[PDB]
Amino acid sequence: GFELSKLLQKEHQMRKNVIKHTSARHSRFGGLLSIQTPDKTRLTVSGSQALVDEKIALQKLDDSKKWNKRIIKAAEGLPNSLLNSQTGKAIFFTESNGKHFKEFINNFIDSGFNILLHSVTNYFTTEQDRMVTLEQVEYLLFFAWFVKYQLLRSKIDNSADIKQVSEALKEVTFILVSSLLRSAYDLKNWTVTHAGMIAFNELLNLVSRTKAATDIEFIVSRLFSDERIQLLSNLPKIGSKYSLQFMKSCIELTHSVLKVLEQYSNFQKVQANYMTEPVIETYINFLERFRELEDDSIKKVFSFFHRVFVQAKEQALLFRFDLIILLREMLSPDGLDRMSRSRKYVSQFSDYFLARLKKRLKKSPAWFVGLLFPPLHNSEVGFYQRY
Amino acid sequence: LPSIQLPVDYNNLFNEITDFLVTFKQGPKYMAMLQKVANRELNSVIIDLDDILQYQNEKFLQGTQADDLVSAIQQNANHFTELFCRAIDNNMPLPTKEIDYKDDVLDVILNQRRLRNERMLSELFPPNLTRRYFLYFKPLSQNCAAISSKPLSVRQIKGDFLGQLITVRGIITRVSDVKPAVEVIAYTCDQCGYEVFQEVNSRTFTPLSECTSEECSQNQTKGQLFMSTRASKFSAFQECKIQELSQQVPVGHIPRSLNIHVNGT
Amino acid sequence: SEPLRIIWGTNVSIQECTTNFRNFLMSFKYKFRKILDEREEFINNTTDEELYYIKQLNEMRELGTSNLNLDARNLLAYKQTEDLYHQLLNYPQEVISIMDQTIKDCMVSLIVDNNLDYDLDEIETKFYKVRPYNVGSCKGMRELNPNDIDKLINLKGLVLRSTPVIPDMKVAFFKCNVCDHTMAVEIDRGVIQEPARCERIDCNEPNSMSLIHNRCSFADKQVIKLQETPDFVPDGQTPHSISLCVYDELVDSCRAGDRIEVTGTFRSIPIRANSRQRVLKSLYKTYVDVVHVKKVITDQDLAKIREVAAREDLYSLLARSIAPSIYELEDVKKGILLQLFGGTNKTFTKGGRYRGDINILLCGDPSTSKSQILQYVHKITPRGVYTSGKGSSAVGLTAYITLVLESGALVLSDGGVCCIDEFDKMSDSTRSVLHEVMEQQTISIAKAGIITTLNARSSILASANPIGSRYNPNLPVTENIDLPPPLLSRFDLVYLVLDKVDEKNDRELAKHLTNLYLEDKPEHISQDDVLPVEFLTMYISYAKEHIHPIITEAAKTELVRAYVGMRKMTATTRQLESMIRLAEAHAKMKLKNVVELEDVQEAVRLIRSAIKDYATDPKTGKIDMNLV
Amino acid sequence: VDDVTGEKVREAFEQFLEDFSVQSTDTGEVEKVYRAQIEFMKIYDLNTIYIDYQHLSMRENGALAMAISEQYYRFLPFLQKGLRRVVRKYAPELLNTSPEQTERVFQISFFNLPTVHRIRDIRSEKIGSLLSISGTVTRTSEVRPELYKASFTCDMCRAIVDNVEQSFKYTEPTFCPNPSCENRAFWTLNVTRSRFLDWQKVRIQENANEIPTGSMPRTLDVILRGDSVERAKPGDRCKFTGVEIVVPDV
DNA sequence: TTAGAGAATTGGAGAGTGTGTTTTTTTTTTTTTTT
DNA sequence: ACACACTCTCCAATTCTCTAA
Ligand SMILES: Nc1ncnc2c1ncn2[C@@H]1O[C@H](COP(=O)(O)OP(=O)(O)NP(=O)(O)O)[C@@H](O)[C@H]1O
Ligand SMILES: [Mg+2]
Ligand SMILES: [Zn+2]
Ligand SMILES: [Zn+2]
Ligand SMILES: [Zn+2]
Repeated sequence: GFELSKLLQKEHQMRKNVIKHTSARHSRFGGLLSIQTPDKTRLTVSGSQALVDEKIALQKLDDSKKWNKRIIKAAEGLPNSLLNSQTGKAIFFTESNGKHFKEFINNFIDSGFNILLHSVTNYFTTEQDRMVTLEQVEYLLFFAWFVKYQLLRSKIDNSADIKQVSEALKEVTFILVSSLLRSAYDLKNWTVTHAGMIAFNELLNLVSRTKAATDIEFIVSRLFSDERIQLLSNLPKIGSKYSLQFMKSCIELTHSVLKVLEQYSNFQKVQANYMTEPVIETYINFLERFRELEDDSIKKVFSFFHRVFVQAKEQALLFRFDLIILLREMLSPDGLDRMSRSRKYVSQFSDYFLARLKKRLKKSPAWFVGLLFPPLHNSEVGFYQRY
Repeated sequence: LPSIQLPVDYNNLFNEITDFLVTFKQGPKYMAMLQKVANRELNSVIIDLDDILQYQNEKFLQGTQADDLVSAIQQNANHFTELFCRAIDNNMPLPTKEIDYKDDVLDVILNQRRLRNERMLSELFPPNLTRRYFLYFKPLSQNCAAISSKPLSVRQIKGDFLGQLITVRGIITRVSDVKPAVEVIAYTCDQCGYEVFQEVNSRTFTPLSECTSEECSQNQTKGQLFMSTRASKFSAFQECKIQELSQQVPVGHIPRSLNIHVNGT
Repeated sequence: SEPLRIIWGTNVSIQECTTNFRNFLMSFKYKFRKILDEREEFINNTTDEELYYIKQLNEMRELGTSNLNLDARNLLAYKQTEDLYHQLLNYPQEVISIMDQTIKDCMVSLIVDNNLDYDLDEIETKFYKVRPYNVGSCKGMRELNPNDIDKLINLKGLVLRSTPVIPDMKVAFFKCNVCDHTMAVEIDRGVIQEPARCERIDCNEPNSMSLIHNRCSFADKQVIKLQETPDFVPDGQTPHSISLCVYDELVDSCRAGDRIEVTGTFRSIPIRANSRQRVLKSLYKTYVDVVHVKKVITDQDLAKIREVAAREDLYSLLARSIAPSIYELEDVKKGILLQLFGGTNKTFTKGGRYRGDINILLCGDPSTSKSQILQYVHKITPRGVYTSGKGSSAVGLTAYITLVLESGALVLSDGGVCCIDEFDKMSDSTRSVLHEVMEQQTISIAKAGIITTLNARSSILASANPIGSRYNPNLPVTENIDLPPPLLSRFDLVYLVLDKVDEKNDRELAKHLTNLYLEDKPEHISQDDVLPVEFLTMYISYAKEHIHPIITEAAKTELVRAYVGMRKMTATTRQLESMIRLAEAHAKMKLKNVVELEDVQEAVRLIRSAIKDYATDPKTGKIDMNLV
Repeated sequence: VDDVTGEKVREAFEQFLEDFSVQSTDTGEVEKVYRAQIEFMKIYDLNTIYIDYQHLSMRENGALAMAISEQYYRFLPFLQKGLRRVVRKYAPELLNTSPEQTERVFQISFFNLPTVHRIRDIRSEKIGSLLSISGTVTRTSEVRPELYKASFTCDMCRAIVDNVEQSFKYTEPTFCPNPSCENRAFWTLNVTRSRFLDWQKVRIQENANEIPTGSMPRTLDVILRGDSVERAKPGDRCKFTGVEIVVPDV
């Protein structure tokens, strides 16, 4: 009941948002408005609120226009799971059922997990060539769930321990998850690529747990041979085309990957490998659907933008116009809540962004035309363009 | 499909009209009225046919032939309201006194539209939209006299008289209260910011719903049209009914009646 | 420099209007209006310097109310808004919206600047509206012309009827059939802007949204029928009527028979030829879109009322002031005054309710000025009707089946005074209707498809002439009056007025009437000291509202003694109740809370005086004319 | 897309039905009256449940009562879903109405609301809310069957459509479900498989003693459904409760 | 890594076809013939 | 015959893919 009342407060806030765009007097009372541009050309818009609010008038003017550009669209042949559904939607339990299910999987983890994974993983190394898509996706989404659950339970309480899931780290299983991701990526089978992405994310998270406590550094050094850096750097670039879940998986994997190599102390070589146009394209394409996303993913995105803009000082990437629209949409009274933690990050970013943009634009007025288009790759002018 | 000859050419009568408006006197009579119209002091012009008969007689006595305009406008009265209006618009003098022109919405709208055309270049609208006056004919004096001077009872108005100018005697039975009637309707296009007009004559009409303007079309701007009262033109309307005197009804018959329409002042 | 907002087709800039009205709203003080008024001498320096509208806005905040009155003449007093007055009349729709958004912003600015405790969210949620009035000269209903369209108008008239409240949609609600995405959409210009495709990114499908009726948002609309007042009708014609559209706050304000003055935009619209197609007719409908309605307190008023009530000559002062130009007839005036005040309304938990209203009958010779007095009573009362005997049917006097029921004269006159003239001309069939309404103050109906009872708290003032058309002294009084006993018993006071010849009376009457013709528009009046009509109305209204007398033991003894004296000898049970009611009415007129011996004796005296009892032969019932 | 408020209201109303836990009329012992009422319904095969608004007002600081009061039309299906689970838990014999037996259409009812309005007080701002009204009955209609859920079969091919929803007008499918056939015409309503409800119209007018000065009484039309049809009688005085709605021009 | 040549998928312009439209009280004011 | 509802058809706009510099 308490959380229901709080949710009703949120409903009242949405109702308030609708009221702030609602006229007082009725729908046939309305007059007419004319707006004159520079060069003395005039437009026409109706409605009473347009008389007072120029922002609403400008938005309403463009909203009447008919056309929208038609749009491009990755997975089939498998029942519903995390791979192709929005998992921000729980399934609901009785109190007895909740405790009974918790008891079952807790006893399973404390009793059966390591022995089961050892047997099934030393099966599949001898049988990888003969596999079918079901068994790959099954293995990769059993791994992930149980490793993640044990990490959260030991985050909560000291009675649990991480040794219960420790069979995942030993070398054979690491090779097998790597091989599945490899073979799936090469043949362009994107569903198994997604599932392998999720599993490899959980392996890296578990490694970052155990290093915060011998062989694990050896496993890290073998996990980050140059070939794997090429693959893991390649991955976010292709994500621009695909469904929303794919891009989110890419983002979270990228965050974990870069953080582990931060705590390795090579680093400057690796980070420069990541920073270029198509990754930024994926990041902006993902970020503009913020109304569907969690509070945490936006923190991850703006962590990456802080890394690009402030630390690496590769400022030229973000001077592109569709980002400037997004900050208006997300920062306005329209979008992100006035008191959510996101607004702190967003405003603190936008201030510095516009400061540096002011400096750049006054130093070289050519960037006014630059802001519309991608950067220019010519040798003789491009170097001064980027800096 | 077929065609015929007729004894009347309207060019000659138009020339006679424009001479009559600028020459006749009892300065000339009607130029004073048109000056008052230009000054926004006067709303209606009443044409006397006695003046036209006098003008014809005087022109004849000066030794020149002239068309009998009086019978011409009695025979086919409807067409000549347009000819006189065009002549008045052509010959209208400029104002004598300041007017405070900015009170007129139509002036602002047409000035801005002309400026839009001027910038673009770096009939426009129907002439009825800017006629600030009304016009009526007054029949011949019987003591100078023609059918228009001789009253008819409501029974004597046969089907021969359709189109002519006549006089009727009788008692009024009922009168309606005033309500507006459209003459020219105005619209606004939302996307391209351009205005269009429509003229109404029949008892009913279909409003416009697509901006067919060539500039709007060539930009492929399939905008929406909306009606506006603030730049439309109305005119007052009233309907009545007249009925023959009871002491003129023949024996055994029921009295008859006619419908009358009234516009303007 | 920058793009500007312009009212369509005007070259009027909204910025100037907004700033000017803000300055006027936040700096006007009432002294300026008195500068425009006739004298600076009127000015109260202490009060008139105050910021009037800031005071009003503080009151609006702290009383939790949403609407602000504004008489337009204040716009002319303040120099910066002299031109805004004309722009208001010429462009109401835009200007009123500008004023609304100005008022709401000012209300927010007060709390944030003065840093008060009030919830900002609450004020942001509310709507605030201005309601201009006293715009200018009233306009005849028939004289509105097509050049007045979309300009502000002022009308006077009388209310005929009101339709029930109509729901009017304001916001639409859509829901996706396949994916259950929902959207709320704004209604403007009467057209629902339905989406082409479902706007969810992964469910971009055509024809996929659908409307849900009962989750929309609506608003109240009502239509009122206003009739032309008789003052303006052309010669030899019948009055016309016009229709008013009214919304939200003002919906249920007005009833049938009300007399009002309104202010609103005069609109016109097309109408379709048929419901199938977009074909419109050339003639346009017209109506009025009201924004304000007016009906046609202070400690100083209470001081004046209490001071006047202390005068010794109060009873004669009030009586002679209801009809100043009428000569003498003092007792008739006193009785009519006591009718105006009325008794006290009594209701029990069981045993019923007892009327406070008084019924009066005036009967006598012709030329005695009865109808002139009825004119005064018709115009003084807040609510009431005047009618004639030959003009009234049984249905028209009470209620009318039309399947809907409709009100008659006695129902429209509820809580007022109903004047009936030429009472002796209407038939026994029509007069039989008045028994139930006079006795019970209710109207029972039982006809095909309708059966109900209605309340009628109506006072009757009647006028008649005797049988034979001049009073015959050779017949008894009851035979001269000739009304049947069941109806004559229901009147509280019955007056005989007689055209007796007397040179002393005749010289005074002739001098009185001839003096009115010594001036073109006379200033002359019958008496030196009379109260103005407005203040007299204030006195009567306040005394009706606030004062409620009760009987005293001494009054009980006098009432029993007086009733037994008149009864023992014909007096009936109704004489007692009418005496009590008259004594109550007398008590209110002095602003007393108790009915006393003096009031009872005055009521007895007036009853004896009205019907000329002292001159009546006690046995034969004839009146000795010599004693008059 | 899913409404979180509906689910939370559903599974809070669930808890209210479970554990309102008022003490006995005579002793300090928890009685759990609504579970007992469900048992009573099981004993007598009833189909309606009565709830006291005062009991709901004191529950969980009154937020649930506010949500039910101000947005009844939104939340009524979720309350039905909440009650169905509890009746399944404690009395599964009531879920069904030999061959297979169709489901029981439960009805929730409320009483003892804070205040009673007049017919003259109905205003469009209150559309969709929970209210109570009183007046005198003047007319009643005969009981008629209303179509509640429909089922159709194609003429050109052997295919069936089921569980079509009606609202205010008689409504029919949009496509032939079998892709081997494209015919949209010639549907027929299967009276056996479809489900109906009882429906009655009654008409009321204001109480005579309440009419204001110089006015005349207004009227209203009221809909009765289920086990409450033919309860009203012409000429009687009655008190109603429900939600006011808005009906289109069909 | 750019770009240009060829193939496949989709949108809606717009042309065509068929269709629908005019058109026994019950209550209440008034004149008239009948007992 | 005059506005509408609905169906059918063709053509070119668009994105995707492969090849070579
Ligand atoms: N005492 C009087 N004071 C003033 N005017 C009087 C007085 N007595 C008579 N008149 C005049 O005489 C006329 C009386 O008109 P009226 O009001 O019809 O009297 P009435 O009582 O209605 N007679 P009637 O209508 O025949 O029954 C008016 O013109 C009065 O002004
Ligand atoms: Mg009189
Ligand atoms: Zn256009
Ligand atoms: Zn959808
Ligand atoms: Zn089929």
